[PDB]
Amino acid sequence: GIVEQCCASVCSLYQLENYCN
Amino acid sequence: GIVEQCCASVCSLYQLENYCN
Amino acid sequence: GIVEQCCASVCSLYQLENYCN
Amino acid sequence: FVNQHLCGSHLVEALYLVCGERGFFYTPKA
Amino acid sequence: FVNQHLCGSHLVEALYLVCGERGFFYTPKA
Amino acid sequence: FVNQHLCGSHLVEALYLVCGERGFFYTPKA
Ligand SMILES: [Zn+2]
Repeated sequence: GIVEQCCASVCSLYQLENYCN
Repeated sequence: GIVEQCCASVCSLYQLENYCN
Repeated sequence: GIVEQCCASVCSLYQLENYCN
Repeated sequence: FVNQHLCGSHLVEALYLVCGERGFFYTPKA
Repeated sequence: FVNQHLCGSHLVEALYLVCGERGFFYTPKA
Repeated sequence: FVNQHLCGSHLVEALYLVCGERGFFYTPKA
């Protein structure tokens, strides 16, 4: 998921908006 | 100590219970 | 700057005193 | 908002900021 | 409680949580 | 005060402690 990319590659806060309720 | 392992290898919270007063 | 060294090498708090207003 | 390299605890922390009172799910590949 | 990889500041922070008002000692090999 | 290895968020955090109400500038090589 994001855990994978946010650490191995890079992510954006708008992508982290996906994991919210 | 734990500083060494908790970083170089891995540790458990029950092992961190050892460093408490 | 310090961002570079504080991470790539090492820095001291007295060097971080330089970035204050 | 730029591209962030977020690992470990710093990641669930960024979720706290981005979601707040909405809440979130932390699902790392197990 | 699972196996944690804890380095640097994140370690004394995990001690804060695990010990609390009991207190702790932070002794890294010097 | 000893020699610290400070990266990422841990760095602006050390600035918060060292400067406080004086304020600071965070300028990383872009
Ligand atoms: Zn960290």
